[PDB]
Amino acid sequence: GRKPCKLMLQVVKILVVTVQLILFGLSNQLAVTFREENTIAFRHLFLLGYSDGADDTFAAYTREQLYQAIFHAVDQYLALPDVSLGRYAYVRGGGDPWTNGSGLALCQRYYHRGHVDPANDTFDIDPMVVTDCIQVDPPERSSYKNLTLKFHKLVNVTIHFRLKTINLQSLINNEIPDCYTFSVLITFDNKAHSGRIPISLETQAHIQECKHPSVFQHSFRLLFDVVVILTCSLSFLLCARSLLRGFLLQNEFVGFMWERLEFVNGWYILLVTSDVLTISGTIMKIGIEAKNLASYDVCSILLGTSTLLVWVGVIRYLTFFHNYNILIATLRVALPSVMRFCCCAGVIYLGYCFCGWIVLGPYHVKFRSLSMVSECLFSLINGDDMFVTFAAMQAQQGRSSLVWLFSQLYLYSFISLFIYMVLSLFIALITGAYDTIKH
Amino acid sequence: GRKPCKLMLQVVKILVVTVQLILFGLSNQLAVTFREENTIAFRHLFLLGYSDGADDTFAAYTREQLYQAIFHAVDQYLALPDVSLGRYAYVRGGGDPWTNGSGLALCQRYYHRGHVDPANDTFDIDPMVVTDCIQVDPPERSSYKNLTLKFHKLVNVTIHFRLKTINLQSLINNEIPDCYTFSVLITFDNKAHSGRIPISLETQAHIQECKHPSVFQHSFRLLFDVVVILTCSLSFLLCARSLLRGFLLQNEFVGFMWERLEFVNGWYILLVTSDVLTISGTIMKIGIEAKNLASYDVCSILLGTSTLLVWVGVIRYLTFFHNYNILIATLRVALPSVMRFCCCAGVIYLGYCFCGWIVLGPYHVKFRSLSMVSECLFSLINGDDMFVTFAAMQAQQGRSSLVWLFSQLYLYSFISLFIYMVLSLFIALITGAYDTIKH
Amino acid sequence: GRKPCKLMLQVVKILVVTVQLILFGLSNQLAVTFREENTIAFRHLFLLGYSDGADDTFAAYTREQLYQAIFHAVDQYLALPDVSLGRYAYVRGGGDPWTNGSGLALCQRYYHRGHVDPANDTFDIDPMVVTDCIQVDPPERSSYKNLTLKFHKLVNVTIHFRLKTINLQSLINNEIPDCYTFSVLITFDNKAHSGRIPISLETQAHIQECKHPSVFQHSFRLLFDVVVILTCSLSFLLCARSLLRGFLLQNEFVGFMWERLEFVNGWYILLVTSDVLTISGTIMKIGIEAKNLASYDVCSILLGTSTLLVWVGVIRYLTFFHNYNILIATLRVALPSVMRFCCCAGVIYLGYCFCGWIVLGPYHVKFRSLSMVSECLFSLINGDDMFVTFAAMQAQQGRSSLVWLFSQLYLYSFISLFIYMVLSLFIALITGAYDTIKH
Amino acid sequence: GRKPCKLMLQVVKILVVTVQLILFGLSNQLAVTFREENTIAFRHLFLLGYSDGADDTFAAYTREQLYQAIFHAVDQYLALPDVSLGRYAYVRGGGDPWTNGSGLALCQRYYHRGHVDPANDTFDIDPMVVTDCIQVDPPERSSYKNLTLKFHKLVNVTIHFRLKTINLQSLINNEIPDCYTFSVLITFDNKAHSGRIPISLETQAHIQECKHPSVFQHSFRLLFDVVVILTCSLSFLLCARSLLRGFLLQNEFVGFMWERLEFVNGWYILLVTSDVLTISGTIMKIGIEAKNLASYDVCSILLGTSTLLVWVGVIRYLTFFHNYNILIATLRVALPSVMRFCCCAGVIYLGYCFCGWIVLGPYHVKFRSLSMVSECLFSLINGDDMFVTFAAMQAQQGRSSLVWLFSQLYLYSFISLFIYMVLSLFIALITGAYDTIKH
Repeated sequence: GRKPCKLMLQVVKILVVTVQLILFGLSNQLAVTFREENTIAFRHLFLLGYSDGADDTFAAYTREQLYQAIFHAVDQYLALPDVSLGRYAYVRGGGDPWTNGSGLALCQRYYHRGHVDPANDTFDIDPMVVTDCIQVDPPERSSYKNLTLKFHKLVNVTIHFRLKTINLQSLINNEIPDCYTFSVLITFDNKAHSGRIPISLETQAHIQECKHPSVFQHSFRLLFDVVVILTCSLSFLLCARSLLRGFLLQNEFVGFMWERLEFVNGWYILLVTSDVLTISGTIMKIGIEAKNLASYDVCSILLGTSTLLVWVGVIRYLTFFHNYNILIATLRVALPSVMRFCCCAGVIYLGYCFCGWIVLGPYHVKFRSLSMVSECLFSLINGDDMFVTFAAMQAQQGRSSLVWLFSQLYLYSFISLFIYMVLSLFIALITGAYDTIKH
Repeated sequence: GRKPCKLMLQVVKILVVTVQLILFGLSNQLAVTFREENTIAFRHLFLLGYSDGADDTFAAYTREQLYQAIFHAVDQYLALPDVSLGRYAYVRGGGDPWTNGSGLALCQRYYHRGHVDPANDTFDIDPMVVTDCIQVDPPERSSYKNLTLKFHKLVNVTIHFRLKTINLQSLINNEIPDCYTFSVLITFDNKAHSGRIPISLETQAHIQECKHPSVFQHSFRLLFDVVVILTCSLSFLLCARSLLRGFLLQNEFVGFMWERLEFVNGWYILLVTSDVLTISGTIMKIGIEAKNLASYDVCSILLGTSTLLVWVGVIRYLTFFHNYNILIATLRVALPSVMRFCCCAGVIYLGYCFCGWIVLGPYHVKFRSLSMVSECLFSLINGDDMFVTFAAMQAQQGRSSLVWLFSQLYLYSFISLFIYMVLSLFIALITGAYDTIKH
Repeated sequence: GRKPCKLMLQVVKILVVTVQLILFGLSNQLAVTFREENTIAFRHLFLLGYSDGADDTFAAYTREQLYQAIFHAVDQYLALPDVSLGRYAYVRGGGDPWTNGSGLALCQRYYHRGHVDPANDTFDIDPMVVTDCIQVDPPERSSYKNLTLKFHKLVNVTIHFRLKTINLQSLINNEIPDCYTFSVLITFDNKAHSGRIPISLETQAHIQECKHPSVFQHSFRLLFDVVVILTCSLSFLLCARSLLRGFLLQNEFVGFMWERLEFVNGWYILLVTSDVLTISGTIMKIGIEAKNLASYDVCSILLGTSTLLVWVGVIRYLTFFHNYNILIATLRVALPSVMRFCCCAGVIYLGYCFCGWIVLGPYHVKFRSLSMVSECLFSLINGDDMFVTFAAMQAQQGRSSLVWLFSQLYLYSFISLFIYMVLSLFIALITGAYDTIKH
Repeated sequence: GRKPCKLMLQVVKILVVTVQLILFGLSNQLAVTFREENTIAFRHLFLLGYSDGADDTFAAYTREQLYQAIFHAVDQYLALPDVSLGRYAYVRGGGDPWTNGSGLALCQRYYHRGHVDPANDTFDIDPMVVTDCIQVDPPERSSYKNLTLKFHKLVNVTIHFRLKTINLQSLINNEIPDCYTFSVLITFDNKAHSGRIPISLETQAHIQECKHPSVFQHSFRLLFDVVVILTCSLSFLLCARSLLRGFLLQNEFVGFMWERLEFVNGWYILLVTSDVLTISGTIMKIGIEAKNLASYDVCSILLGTSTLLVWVGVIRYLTFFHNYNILIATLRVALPSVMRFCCCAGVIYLGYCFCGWIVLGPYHVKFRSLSMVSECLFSLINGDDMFVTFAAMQAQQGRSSLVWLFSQLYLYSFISLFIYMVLSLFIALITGAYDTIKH
């Protein structure tokens, strides 16, 4: 008979998961833009002599510079309601860093016993972090200027305070304004004891609801999420039933025999995985929007992976035809040899990664970590960022000519061996499968 | 018999459309250079503390900074005839922003009822933009300093004024100088209420003729445009006649039968489209040069598309030969399979675009919008801007290691799957067509 | 018999031309480094508020700024022997810009009759450049401060002076120090009348010999040049004799018949061209080193082209073998089809270049000129600088969404059509020739 | 019989060499980070008006600037214990630059007899460097301000001093803190006599042990190194025995005959080389960690090359199979033709390198040296950094249009000839070997 009803379900599933992902992405982009702009404004307000683009190189180098930076941060905290453009409120902290009735916590962190005398080549140190904090309470509209840093024993200096604001961007998109609480941490890190103390500002936003959100004249999203859950549960149920029928037929055919073992439809397995991921992501999204969960990364990862998986199934629909079927069977045929060559080239690639790390870590910016070395080599294989690597090595040709020559040999050998042979063999293998399927 | 007369016409057509496009492009480049330099000078004159390259990051962060920026803009407007190098004239506005007899309009835009009290987690807002403007009239050779911004309710602040200048570059190329009117808008945008207010300056130029343009000792372009119109109308007429003959023969052959359906020459269809586009663009160009139409984008698009289409027809001329014919028939044969594989790879590409957007929007500069994600993935497929993507993800490895691992898996899977398989299959398909045509 | 004597000659020829090119390149690099450092020092000395990297954006925007820049340049010229680190001497000019007994010439250039009144939309201009110059003579160890610029009629302002120095770098490489004369031009260009006046400094060095160059204890190069000339003249003579024998045999074989027409050895033609280029370049080099000719570009081009041509002949030596011969005959076979496809793809490429120029000139930095458009498209075809193009177009998505959509369609169509089809067909054609030669 | 014991040994060898390389790399990265941060802090402390990123363009241009830079460096040296954040100790030098009891050495270096009079075009110079030094001793908590530079005869000015510090980062990783001695050299180089004097700061660190390193409560690395040495000596012994057996069988089979000559296993040769490299690197590492050898480059190169070689042997393990064996035999077959084509393309590549150097050295940043030209051409071949080259040439189109046209022809010819033909032939050759192995 005729029954395309099951095929109909999965297209509506693709449609609804795509719309849900688009809506969630738009909302999340708005919230992330708000957070990022608030953080940039915080850096410009609280970091003395800060300019855009100077984030990793922003550091202090003199005792006077460090004192001025700390004092400027505290004074700008005290003058925020007068100078700021953002309508921020104090919190009168009651947590761990802040005592009962203080907004800002200025804390040193230094060794308990530290005596460094480089001139006698002697020292005695007891590694144990002693923390002394000064508490500052904001006026509603004193001794932090007497701070002594103990530079020889210093490990880091941190400033902790929180700010409450109302997100007014949500007036657009017809959302109810959200109550944000930004936890701001300014770190003066001296863990390297190298004379250079980096200064960074990091924020953590805690979104909550507002007690009295009355907005003049102001469930579709929740009902759409419920609809997505329903459609994905129906898809899960039908795929599970189909797998049960498949296993029943597998036992019935095995009872006659008296990759051949498997007789399961992988498309249904992929559909089941996508349905489970979508249901989990939708529940997580309902929670996040209800403001009882923040957890933004996991939900986004689940929803994106599910959307990708459901968009893979259009290949399953295309296999029902013939020319598309042969075009996909060519890749299916070519895959095993591609993996077998991947192993043989991956052992060489790993050896080159280790050698490049161990040799060019001290002298090359792109070779500092193993993951960075892997990314650099992968981009080199595909023809990207080659002259920058060569010029970075060339900028140190006068010093360690041995290292420069080794870098030349290393880079030339790697690029030649991989680009001119490995990729050519990949192309050769896949053309072979194309010919096999046309024969 | 011998009659290459029709073939002769299209080569002269290609020649004339190419010359016309070159002339129009030269003139438009001159005008665009003038506009751009005027806008850059305006930014340097009116934006306080502005430097080249700081266009997207240029913003205010304190109330004093905003006040100084606004006051500096107004004062530089008032001192323009004394300080400027560009011989600008005032307009004494009479439009919508400006009252009868005012040159500069300084306007706030804020909510009618706005009360934000983040410290009680309460607020009441009536979303409706109230606009109060201060009018400034230029001396011919007062209370704008009393402006209060209402920062909590503020949405944006804008400055509107117009400037009249004479384009003296047209003395070169033997053109009569043009009368330019630049409408200048300086926007202080606080729509995000994030404490950071971007400052931008945009200009809109209205070109008109000058009442008494007497230039010492001072129709070729118009006559050349007329000639182009004539040649393209002749080409249109001959192509239409040829299509009529083709349809007549199609009916005559159909009356004997008693992709087979189509018997039309696609080259003639392309020629007809190019002729129509050229005639429309030439009329639009005559208007633009007569100064009764500005509309620069549409005319340029029409002329460029027509020029590209007429340059395609040289392929038609090359098909008349044999080796060129087989080289073009190879591509003709390879096209259908290329489109069929394009669909199968495009579904995966769309799924990866959606997943990349939804996951890496919050953390990656190149993944903010769907079009940007598509461009990033397309450049990744072709081997461009790979290490920058990897390093942008690496700059956030310490925070959200789950997101970093997902980004690694996502990027590696995408690049491997597309570069190593999809492009290889494209090459394999086109080599197959080459072999088929040589057999 | 055995006679490899002629083959021996060309290897010594390759050796000597390579050594000569290396020596000339080293000397020219030294001289160019000296000139460039002198020019950079001149910019830092004479351009007010100049910083490294601000060369194209360095401009004046106010009348006070222009006055200060001009006055600072003149004062720094007057204080050069006191402030400079470079031991420069004055010239007391006697040329065209400078009157008899003046070192610095400050010259305006403005229209003879210029009246611009933008506010009445009227003007009368007589295009004719009137030049008034102020002459400044340097003290040996007055009214330039009264300069009035006539800003409305101004076209450009230029400062001309010359400086004499002694090149002491040539003490290294055991050369006799050279007497340099730098002609310095500082241009304040107002040809666009846009309110922005670019400021640039250009130098032209005239190298001469020093009258009394006595250096303590201080012909190989000249003799080596003579040797190169001798070897290239012998090679020319033998190649000409071989061509004469070839033509004699061509007539003798034609007298029996009673690409077949040509029976000449192309390697000998290439050798003759290389010999002529080397002799011309060597004479030019002897002149340049004798200091009677500067003309550095022509000699370098001749020598480099000759060196490349002589390094091509190693292919001729490799053809004498068999496997190298088949590897070169594969390319020889593949060339004609490669050119025939080049024409078919070049017509499309030209059409796309014209369309891209005409549409994206006003809005894209990389599309301003036709040559720039061609370079951009060529780099796009090979997989370079794609995301930068896409992001440059994206930075203007809010304005002219029609232009943004057209740019998206244009870029995607071009990249797909060329990268996925044209390059694939190139690879397909060359694999075909490989197969033909192996069969 | 069954004896996989020898095969077992090499996997444990790969494991131990990989772990040893990882540990050594981590330690070396920590030490290099400490050195780099100390050097950056030194530049910020001692270079007047120094900013991050201005390393190659940092230079002096006036006599007052040079005096201020030198005096600021000396004064910052004198005020270091008061202003610095790094707990540095003086050394009271007793070496060659420093007299007995001086910490800082300020030394000019100028010609013995130097008279440059550019205005008479005469000069007399005796090239011989005279050095006069001023010794400064640090107070323990005078006439350097009277320094005269002799600018006309000046060659360079250098400042020498040393600083002792204690590395406290080693408290992490449970290492005993190290005693560092940084030798700091500040060079004011006037070797070009061009009016621009570059200023650079270089450091050389001498690591030693600390006399009394008492750290509260504080051999695995040494024992692991010993274990690696033992395993690599066993591997060397077995490989040598196997080679002895191979040679014995070679003589026994040669005594019957009465690439055929060689009958040796190349894998064993590679293993022997890797074992020797690992033993040498491990002894060198033991020395370096014992602090009696610094020599960091040689040990890292040896260890990295050995690790790469041992990771190649997994290919040997994969050859024991069949599909991996054919995938590796395809590359083995394709290699000879790849080398033969490499020679033919390398002669052209060398000719293009020479021509590009000789012509575009004066005008292109990427063409200054032969190695830089080679890297630029290699990156161009692989599709990287093409538009930057084209734009660098375009930035000088107005001057030397002949050079611009030559650069256009050169770049287009090179890119077309190599990318469109050489790489296509490489792909064609390797596909041929794939077909041969499948047949």
